[PDB]
Formats: sequence, C-alpha cells, structure tokens
Amino acid sequence: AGLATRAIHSGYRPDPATGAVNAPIYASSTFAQDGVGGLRGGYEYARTGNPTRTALEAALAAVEDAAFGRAFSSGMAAADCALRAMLRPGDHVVIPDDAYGGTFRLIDKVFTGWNVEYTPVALADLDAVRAAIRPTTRLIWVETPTNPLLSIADIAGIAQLGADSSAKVLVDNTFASPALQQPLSLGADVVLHSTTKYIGGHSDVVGGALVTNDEELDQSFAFLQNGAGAVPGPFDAYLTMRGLKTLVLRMQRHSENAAAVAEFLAEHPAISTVLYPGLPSHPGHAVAARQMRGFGGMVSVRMRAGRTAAEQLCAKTNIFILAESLGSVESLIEHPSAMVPDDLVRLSVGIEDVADLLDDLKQALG
Amino acid sequence: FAGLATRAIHSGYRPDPATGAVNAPIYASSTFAQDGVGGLRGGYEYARTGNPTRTALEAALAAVEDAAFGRAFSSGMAAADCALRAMLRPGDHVVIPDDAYGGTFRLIDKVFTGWNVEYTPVALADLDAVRAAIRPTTRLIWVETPTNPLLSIADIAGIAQLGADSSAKVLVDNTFASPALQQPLSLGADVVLHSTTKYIGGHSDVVGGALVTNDEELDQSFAFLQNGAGAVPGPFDAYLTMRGLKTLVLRMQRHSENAAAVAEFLAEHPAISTVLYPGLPSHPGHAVAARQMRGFGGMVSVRMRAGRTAAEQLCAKTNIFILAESLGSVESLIEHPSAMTHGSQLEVPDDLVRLSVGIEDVADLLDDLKQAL
Amino acid sequence: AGLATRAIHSGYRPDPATGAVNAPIYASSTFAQDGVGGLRGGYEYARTGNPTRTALEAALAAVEDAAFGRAFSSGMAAADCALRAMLRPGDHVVIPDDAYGGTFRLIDKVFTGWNVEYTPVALADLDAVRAAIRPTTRLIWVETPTNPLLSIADIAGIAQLGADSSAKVLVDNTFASPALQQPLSLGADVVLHSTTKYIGGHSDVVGGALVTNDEELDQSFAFLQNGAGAVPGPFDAYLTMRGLKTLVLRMQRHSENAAAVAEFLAEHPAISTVLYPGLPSHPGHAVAARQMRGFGGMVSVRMRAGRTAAEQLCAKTNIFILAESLGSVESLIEHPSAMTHTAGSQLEVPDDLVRLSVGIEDVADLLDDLKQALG
Amino acid sequence: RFAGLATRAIHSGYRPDPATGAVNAPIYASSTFAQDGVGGLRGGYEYARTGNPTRTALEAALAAVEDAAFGRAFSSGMAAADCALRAMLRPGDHVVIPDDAYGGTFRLIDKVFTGWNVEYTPVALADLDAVRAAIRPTTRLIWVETPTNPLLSIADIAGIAQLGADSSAKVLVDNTFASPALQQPLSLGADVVLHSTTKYIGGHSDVVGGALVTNDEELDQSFAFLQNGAGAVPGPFDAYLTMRGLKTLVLRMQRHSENAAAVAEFLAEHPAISTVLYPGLPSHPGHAVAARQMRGFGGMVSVRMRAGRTAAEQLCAKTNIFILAESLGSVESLIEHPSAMTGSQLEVPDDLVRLSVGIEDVADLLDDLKQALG
Ligand code: NA
Repeated sequence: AGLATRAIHSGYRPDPATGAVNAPIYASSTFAQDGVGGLRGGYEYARTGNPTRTALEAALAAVEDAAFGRAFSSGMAAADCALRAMLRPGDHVVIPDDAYGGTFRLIDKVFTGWNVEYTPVALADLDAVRAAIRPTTRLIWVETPTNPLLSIADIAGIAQLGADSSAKVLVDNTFASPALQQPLSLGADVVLHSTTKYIGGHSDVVGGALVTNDEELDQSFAFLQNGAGAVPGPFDAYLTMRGLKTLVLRMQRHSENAAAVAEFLAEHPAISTVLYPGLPSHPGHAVAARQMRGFGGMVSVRMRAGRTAAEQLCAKTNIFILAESLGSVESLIEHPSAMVPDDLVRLSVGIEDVADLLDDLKQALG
Repeated sequence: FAGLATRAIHSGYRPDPATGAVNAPIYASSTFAQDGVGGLRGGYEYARTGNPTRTALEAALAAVEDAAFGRAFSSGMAAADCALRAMLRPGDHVVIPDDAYGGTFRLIDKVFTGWNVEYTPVALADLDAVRAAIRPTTRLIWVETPTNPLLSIADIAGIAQLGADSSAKVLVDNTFASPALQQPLSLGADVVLHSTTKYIGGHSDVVGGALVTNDEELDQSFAFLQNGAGAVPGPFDAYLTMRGLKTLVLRMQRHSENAAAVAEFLAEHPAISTVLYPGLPSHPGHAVAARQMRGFGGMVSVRMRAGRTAAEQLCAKTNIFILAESLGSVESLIEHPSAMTHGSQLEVPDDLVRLSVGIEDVADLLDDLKQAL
Repeated sequence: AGLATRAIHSGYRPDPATGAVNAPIYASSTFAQDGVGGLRGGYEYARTGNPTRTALEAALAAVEDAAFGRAFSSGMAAADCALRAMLRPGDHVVIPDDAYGGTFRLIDKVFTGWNVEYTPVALADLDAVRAAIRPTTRLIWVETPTNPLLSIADIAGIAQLGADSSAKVLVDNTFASPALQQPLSLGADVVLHSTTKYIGGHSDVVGGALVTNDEELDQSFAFLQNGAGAVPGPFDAYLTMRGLKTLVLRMQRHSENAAAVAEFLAEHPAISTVLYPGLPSHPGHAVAARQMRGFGGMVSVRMRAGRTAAEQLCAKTNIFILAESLGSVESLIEHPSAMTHTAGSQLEVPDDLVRLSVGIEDVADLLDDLKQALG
Repeated sequence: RFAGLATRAIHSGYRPDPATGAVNAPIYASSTFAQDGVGGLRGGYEYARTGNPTRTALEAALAAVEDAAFGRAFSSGMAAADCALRAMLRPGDHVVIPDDAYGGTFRLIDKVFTGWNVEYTPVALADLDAVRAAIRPTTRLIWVETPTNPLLSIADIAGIAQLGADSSAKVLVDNTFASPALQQPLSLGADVVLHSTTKYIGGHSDVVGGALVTNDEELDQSFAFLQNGAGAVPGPFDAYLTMRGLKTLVLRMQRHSENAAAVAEFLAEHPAISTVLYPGLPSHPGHAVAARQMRGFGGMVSVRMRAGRTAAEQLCAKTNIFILAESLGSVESLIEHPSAMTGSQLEVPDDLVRLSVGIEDVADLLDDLKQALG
C-alpha cells in the first residue's frame, strides 16, 4: 500500500529456491536453456533481459504506480531512448526553456542533426506551450521543478494540451522523485528518471529509467533498450534498488533541511533571491503545492554581489561539497553557469544535521 | 610493455601513486569534488562524462589494439550505435556484411532505416562486390571477420583500400578474433569495435562494448555520444572487463587449440556434413584468414547430415557444452542459430550448430560431442 | 559536528587525485612499493590494511567518538577478536544471562575448551554483577538492550565496577547502534557492533566492528585482525559505509514505527506482554532513558495463546518477513525459542515470544499487517 | 562436471540456475533468507554467516578441484589456518611445523597460540627422520607446506602422511604454492588441505580469501562450527572473484611454470646470481620428491645475489615489469626481498630475492630482469 512499503517489498520477492531477501546480483551475460522447453524464466541474454534488472524495473514501475518500467545505464540513455522511440525525422518536440543541460545538448546538438526540430517554451505559461505545438509536434518534454531554476510546470495542464493535439507528454521527475510527484496520475504518458540522483541517493551509481502505463510505448522502449544496449550492469542495478528502499525517508529529510536552508538564505543579506518551490513568493508555488507531496531538497540562490560572490560561496563551504550532480545524502553545491544567470548558486541539500549545514553556509558567506 | 600479454596486464593502469594499489580501484562515485569552480581533480567532473575506472579500461582496450584512443560502452550494441551515429547522418549509406551479427543487422535495418540511413548487404569476401556496393553517399563500410555463425572471412586490408578510394571509413567488428588474434588498425581499418561481453571479458559475466581508433577526430565524435547519450559502463563491470582482458592472450591460445581439435573430430564424424572453421585449408577464405589472423579462434560451426532434427538433438544432449546464447567464454557453449536467434541477409541453415569452444580439457569436450552425437 | 554529518563526512575525505566523493572499492590484495619498504600511504598487504577498510574504520570510529576502529568479516569475528585480545587461559568473563545466542555459543562451546571461565548474571542487578567478579575476571561482557528480551544494563554503572576491579568493559552496541547510545562516553573500554544489522541497514553485508579509545587495546585487536585474518572484503566494507550514511535517519524512523507497533500490540487481546524499552512499565526504562537518545526498532511480544499462536503470527505476516537477523529497512519477524540451543547458563527464551524488527515501511501498513495476521 | 581438472574447475562448483539458467553463481548479497513457517527453510539457507548460496558454490568448486568431499571458505588464508589449528588442537597439544614456514603461519602459531598453551617444534620437513623425532605423545598435528615460502624447499607428503598415521596425528598441507592444478595432497594421504585463495586460485591479486578441504566429514563439521562460530567468512562478491579466478587456474599455472622455468634458466647463467632455487632444476634439493608429487614445478623462483643485500634491494627497485609488492600467484609478475618484507625459524638470507613469475610474454620478463640486473 504505502509508497515506502512498496519501495521495499514490491519489485523483488524473496527467492523461492533460497529465500534471499534481496535481489541477487546476477553477473551472468547468458543463461542455460533446455533443449525441449527453451528458456528458463524467459531469460536468454543479459542485454535483452536479466534477473537483477527485472527486479529494478519492477520496483521503479511500482513507486510510480506504472504498469511498465525500463532501466538504462544513465538518465541520458533513458532520454535518448525516449526521443528515439517517440520521434522520427520530420518531427518536432516542445522543450522547457530552462531544461537540464544534458537534455538540451542532446536535442540541440544531436537530434537536430537527425532532422528533429524543437521549440523551447516557458512551461509555466500554458498558452505559450500550446502556441509552440505544430502539426509535427509528437512530444512535449516536461521538467518540474526545473534544473536549476526550480520553475514549475502544471503537468495536468500540459497533458491536456498533449491530448488535444496528439502529442505525448514525458515528464522528467528526477528532482521531485517518485516520493514527491507521480506524473502518470496527472496525465503524463511517460516518466523519466536519472536514478543517479535521488533514487540511488548516494552518488555511487549512474543509471536511468523510463516508466509508463502504455504497453506499446513500453515495447518501443524495450526495442531500443535491447537494440542499442544502453543497459545497466547488475551491481549498479542492485545499488539503485538499494537506494530506492530509503527514498521516501530520505526525501522527507531533504525537504525539511531545504526549507530550513531557504529560510536562512531568505534572511541573509548576501543573497538577493531564493529559489525554492516551498516559498509562497516562488513563482509556481501554487502549482507545486497542488502536484507535489513535498517541496524537494534543492535550493538555488542568486547572489547579491554577482558571479564572484557565487564562486567564493562555492569554494568556501566545508560540508557542502563543490561537485556536479545532486540528490545525495551529502550536500553538494555548484555554480551552474560555469559547470543561467552567473550569480546563481545551486544547493543540493543533503540529510546532514541542519545546524551544521546552516553554520557551514554562515561561515562560507562571511 | 612490448608483447601483447604484457600490455594487456600492465598498459591500462599503473599502480596508484597514493596507495600502490596494483588493480584499478572500483570508483563507485558519480561525481567528484572540485577545488574552486572548475578546479578539477585529474580532469574528473561527472562519472558519465569520464571516470577513473572506465579511463583505466579504455587505456587497456586501446593498448591491446595498439590504438591511440579507446571508448568503453555499456554493451557491444551500444558501441555499434555510437559508431553508426558518429559516422552517419540521414541521407548516408553504409555497406554491411550479408551475414552480419544479428543485433547489428537488426539495429541498422529496423532502427536506422527509419532515420533515413540506407544500407546494402554484400559478400565481403568478394572485393568487386564490395566495391560495387559503394555509392556517392556511402560513408561507412562495416566489416566483421570471421562472421557469425558461418565464420566467413573478409580481407580487412583489401576493404580498407576500397574505403580510402571512395572516402568511406572502415569499421571492423573484431569481437570473434579479439585483439589476441587480429589487429585491424594495422591493416588499415579506421575503427575497431568489440563486444567485450565475449572473449575480452571471457567469463560470461559482464556486458560491455568498446571502440578504438587512432583518429583523434573520430574519437572526439564518439566521446560526444558517449557522454551525450550515456550508454556507459559501470565501474564494477569495467573492472570485470579489465580483469577478463588480463588472460585474453592465454585463453585464446587454448581456445584455438581446443577448437582445432573439435573441428578435426567433427570432420571425421559420420553425422557431420560440413565443418566451418578458419583453420581448415578447405574453409573458404582460409588463406585470407592465415594472412590476417595470428590463430584461428575458438568458434566452430557444423552442419548436421541428418538435418534440423539432428541439430536439435545434439544441442539438447551435450553435458559440458552449455546450451545457451553468447560465445567467448571459458565454459564451452552450444547454439542452434535457426531456433535460438531471430531478403536482406543470408538464411542460416536450420541444420547448423554453432560451438563456442572453451578452455576445458579437450578429452572431455570430445567425449561430450561423441556421446551427444 | 552532528552525528548524521559525521556518518557522512568524517571517515573518507574526497580523493585528492580524482575528487571521488565516495571511498573507492580497492580490490587489490597487494600494493606497489618504491624500492624495498618504500610504502605508499602505508599500504603493503590487504589483510594487514587496505584503503577501503581504512575508510570504514575511520567512519566507525567517528560515529562512536572513538579514536580507534577495526572492521571484521562479521560481528562474531569482532567478538572472537575481542575475547582473544583480552583473555587468556585461566581468565574469566562475566556475561549477560540473556546474551545474544551467538556470543553465548562462542564462549560456552569454544572458549571453555581453551580454559576460559564465565559466569552469567542479570546485568540489571549491579550488586550481582559485582558478586560475579573473581580475581581472574578480566572482562565484563555487556549487551543492552539484549537479544531478544530487550533487558537494560546500566553501562556507566558496570563501567564503574570494571574500574574498581581492573576488568575491561565491552558493550555490544548492536541493537541500539551509535545513533542511540554511546557506550565509550559512559565508561565502556570497547564497543562492539554487528554491522550486519542496523549499521549496514539493508540485510546485504555481513560485518563486525570493535571501536575503542585505548591505543594499546586497539593494537591487541590489530594483531588478531591481521594474524587470524577475519577481515571484510572491500565491496562489503563499502556497503557498510553506505548504510552508515543513513543510520541516524533510519533509527529515528525504526524507533517511531516501533513505538507505534508496541502501543498497538499492548492493546491487542492476543498479546499478554510487550517488551519495548520505551514503555514506562518496561523494566529498565529509566536506565534506558538515561543512556539512549531513542528506544530502538525492536519490539518482542508474548502471545496469550502460547507457542502455536507465536508460530501462527510468524507464518501469517505478509509484510514482516519471517527470517533471522534484524535492523533492516524491511520488517523481520521471528520465533526465537526455535533458534535457541543453554539450560542452566542462560535464561530460557519463552516459547510464546515473537521478536519483531520493525522496519521503515509505512506504519499504517505494518499495523494492518499485524492486525490481519493476529486475527 | 566433471573429468579433467580444468573441466571441473569450470563446471563442478555451480550448475546453471534452474529458475533463470544463469551460467555463473549469482552474487547473493543477503544476510538472511525468508522461511515458510518457522524453520521452514528454503534450500536449507537461514543466515548468511552460517551458509549462503554464493559461498556454497565456491566451497563446491574448491572441494571438486582437490577431489575432496568437503570444502570450507574463509575471509583469508590466515583465517583458514586459524580455523584448522583451533579445530584440531586444544591447550596442552603440540604441532610439528616447517622450519621455514610462511611468515603469517609462524607468527600465528608462535605469537598467538603459544599463549593459549599449544606448543610446537619446527623441523626440516625434507628429513623424515627428523619429522618423526619431533613428534610427542601430545602431537596432534603436523603442519606441511611444500614448496615452502620463500626457499621453495620440498616435503614428501606421502612419507609425512605415514608418520602422522603411525602416531595418530592429522596432517595438513598448505597447498597455496603448488595449487590444485599441480599438487593433490589428499591423494597422497593428507587429512586436510589449506589454501590462501588470495594467491593462485583467485589469480589476480584482487580478492583475499582462504579454504580448507577434507574427506573427513567429522573434521569438516569441526571446521563448520568455527566458520560459523567465529565468523571469518567471505563476502559473496569476493567468493565470486575467487570462483572466477579458479576457472583459469589450470591454464594460468601451465604458463606460470613455463615462464618461471625460463626465468630460472636465465638467472642460473647470469653472473649476478649465485644460487637459483626452483623445484624444476635437477640440482634443487628435493627435486625428485617434487617430480614425484607435483604435475609441474610452479611459478615461484627465488635467487641469491652474489653482491649481497644491496644488489637484492637494487634488483627489486629496478624492475619495470615485475612489480615490487608482497603477495604472489598473480597474472602480473611480482618481486620482493623477503628478509625485509615477507632461533625458532630458518633465517631467510638477506641476499635473497623472491620472484613470483606471472603470465606476461617471457621475452619481456627476461629483458626486464637483464636491464634490472645491469
Ligand atoms: Na546487512
């Protein structure tokens, strides 16, 4: 029933042969068959399907209340599979005007070379999103909150627009995670995760996922999953599943720490603007409150005194680690314009003691 | 650093300065602390883009192909996908084998054709036919030798020259021969692909692929899609692949010796009509194979005189050869391609059985085949 | 500063060479040297010491405010090191009368063979613990809360006894974990963990730990760690470090869930007694409140209808998993009398008793699960 | 499954999974196992320390390769050793040991077990009269290594087996150096065999582990008790690497022997070297015993340096392919100076260099030594 219970129990059942409570790590690329009966348990070749990956996919689908899940070697590999499944030459995709840099690079630098067209739009503006839809638009790419601005898109709003013009709607739910948002229950066709971030939760596994309720779409994902082979190894799939078992607990403490950080930096005179979906003054706050169970562990701030203040905050923290990525138990900090306005610093607030995080920020700010 | 066994062990990772660790550590870190914004440690910033275990692996792979550049991927097919997309755009054409690896044929035909890439399959053994397949739009010639499962041979130098002459790149998928038996960059290939799943890993426990090249520009174009599409290996698997590669040379020698003994036995056996093995003087392309390969490999295929039934029975009744997909493993494997794999390619005969001969004691392998037959 | 912060940051600093934020898994048994004995970072052979294990030891030490940490292949291996380091033939150990079955079996079955004597005692009775001390008593073996009865021992109180008689005091701090109890701040000489339980947290790594401030005792431990070689591999060490990083967060939820499960069972008519340190009426509650930051994730209950009802509860849960071990994110249930061997030297585990390791699943679910399972 | 040793090492430890057909033993990272009703075990598994599926597969593999009925794996060679000694000895008992034992074995016996009132006597194992004369009424164990570290001296396993039978004393052989691929001590009357699987069996210097195998079901049960009771148990990833390494043991050992024989030949002709120790050399003390009981003469060569301790140090410093590091039995060549690295034991001469010859191309290893010797 509950999501924490599902993250722990839903996708791997203790083995019949040994009772092993955890999905074993099947470091096998191939599988014995029976000359009369053929495959055992449907397994033939690891790329196509393997037991550990099946467990992961079953858990990923479970926590998004999806019928189907697919796991990939990276969040970008999931995005690549989604783009390639749902677009062809001559098609168009609407994208966010502030999407994840890797997504933008992929679409602008790769897919445009393969005769896919795209228009970025401020997703908060539903009339703007609708105007950006052409006869050739097959796909609407939604991110919410966005990386790094934490801007909000009305998933339900956009799904309606998708339905109205026969465009599919994908929601990249990395930041929010299954613990905070369920885009399928709001109308999305497909949900994408970089499991590298919150689901893994420990900065130790690169991975990705696609989940959906649409069986034809799942089969189209599977075709590219097997065919172009951007698939996770079993130790990594195991680590991902491991992380997922604590996601709900973790995202609660991320969100509580992140509110405390945003409140501190709201009052701190070096900071001009705090970007956090929990704040009533944040644009999109109301939309966030309706579609999110909690407001996430991400906080971005714009520094009063500009780029140089931003660089110096990033270099002076002793708990927040200056590094790319986000969604880890250890707080991370970066300067996105370098690594977006150049005075913006992005904070992935971890699960450390809050008094420590607030003291680290105070001393770093001077 | 001079011989290939030596390089395979020593070239890919030097013992750590800070600890002296003799093996590449498994860096299960997705990200990497910086000193000031963009003050990278050792060039590392985000594991998809680059990471220390995968760098070690890429060094080892480049070294055993005597290549300046190596790229590792989550699978052989991810390596194929990256190459195709790096070297082709809509409108372009690729010459491929008429008996290509099935996953390669499926990707080009069922995926890339819908991205306005065109192809022509050819008997690669016939250089006039290969030449005649090249269009003004041909940017790529895709070579596999030996091919799967007929073990047909292509003249990698002869095909390099046809590529040079029409400004098409030549990729050689060297999975079957491995770096131990065949070095296609030395013969004029632009790029070599492996499935490291097979012989390089050698133990049927890590899926992975590789691209290697001496062309800096081409390496940069693969890097772009490596990072961009993120079909990247994890560090445990990258480690397994490297560990696998440290015995490649030794394993392949025993693989070839065992395969030659199996080929010999099956050539004398009443139930077999045809033995396909690159080392037999009567194998088509044997003399090419002899010129470009150091040994003739661990794959043997046969056609059963009594047809599909005989082939099915053999695969069912082995007790040491394992009925399974894949090849290149220390344990012998057996497949009936017509039953176990899925106009434009050659039809694999339904009386054909493919043997991946492993490193077991040869007497036991021969006795297994004898009783199975 | 804060313990959750320390669990995250204290025992591995991001790598100078690469910045890697996590302790790399160094699968190397050996280490290159710069001319003979020119060691690199002090490494020479994995069993003696290796980088991943050093990181784990540094984390383990940090979370208990200990200067020294040593990791082993299991909690039992940590226990065997501790006993072999601190005892010799003819020495004696005072032990809990309801100790963890593995500790008792190792002492009663193996060490008695090697001429070490023991006396079990009710650790809650400080006069009885003191009475059990002989001139040959070199060690007092404290466990709190106990497995499976959850009895409480006054650590500071026992530590004073050890000091008075020159006997070292070890606390098996497994159940409580570092998040809830800090025995070295209370006078223990050594703290033991099975990191197989709460610290790993995910039932996926078997491991043990001995932490201490006494550099001489740590060197005795190191001698046996190296010499008898019950050492963890580096993937396992990494998993244990990984679990540790969310211990503080998880223990909080185990303790909340467990409070709820205990109150629930306490009013259920199938249950005759609830054993939970948090309950005011639990013997040792005031002692536990003094020394523990929270009351833990374990609850044991006695069934009004006897052994058969206990077996039927264990068989009927669909969320609690019927399996040994404890301190996992998944709720585990068991019937401990069925794994006990003891008569006369250890308290009898009642056959109507069910032990529950309450996980971090949604509490409503877990209560629904007990409710349907009880009938 | 089943005939030749290379076949067994591949096929005997795990049959492909009935549920999935997985060709390799899965890594079961589970400390516990669900039951069907209380005591209703699945496959007999209940708690990983006591038994777990990946360890079971490794123990089957280890047993099969020594033609043993019973296998036990441990977290290191030294944990295998500590288990053996605690299983077979009690205070007041005595063990006869080699006078040039592996340094860890000697340290555990002399520095740990003497304090638990176990006594020992070191003896030249090659001299069967001296082994015999070392045996007391309290002698319950004779501890045999052959070849010995690092002098590569030989002991007559069968002959020492008969001395043990004569005096009701169990015989254990540390078969680490020879490995199952070259020496089968149970076939020669040993009661138990021990390995550091860290060395040849794993092969790749990437997994610490040990093993005890036996045909004696009673002995196995005494080891099981302490495996479980003391818990020096391997993790399942490490167990997996050990099983994977074992899959190429027979193949690697053949090369290691060929490479080492050539390294011995080269060194014997080289004027910087006064003595070459290699079991395969006709003039090696114990060569005909070694020829009798070993299928090949192994990967280890030790040499003494004419110019003494300093030339030993210099050779160890100057190799570029042989890596200066402890341990042995790796696909990469290793070199060490045991007197610096590693009256109750034979002094290892300070001029001695121990070479663990790997599977690199022989011509590169000879060139490496030739340039390092100057
Ligand atoms: Na665990």
